[PDB]
Amino acid sequence: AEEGGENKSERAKQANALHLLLIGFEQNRERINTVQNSTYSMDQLNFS
Amino acid sequence: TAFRVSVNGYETSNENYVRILSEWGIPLVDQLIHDSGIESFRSGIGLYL
Repeated sequence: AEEGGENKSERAKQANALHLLLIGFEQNRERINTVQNSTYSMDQLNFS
Repeated sequence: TAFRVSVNGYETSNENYVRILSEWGIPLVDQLIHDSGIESFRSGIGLYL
């Protein structure tokens, strides 16, 4: 709101980037592994 | 070799182990033992003795 939009300024985008990153982490909390990079295929994640 | 074995990163080691053998089978093992070199070593010492 202060910046008037996510894409208005570079600093706004980075705030949006972290905003989406933190939200992105929150939406995919189960699939994340602490150390090893979790690996899955289309069938393993149920993607059709 | 004539084999074209491929490794899948989405399968576990055992899953690939079962899959690879189910595809090719014993002939791959024979090549592995041939490349091991134990057969040549036994023949060499046997000939010498």
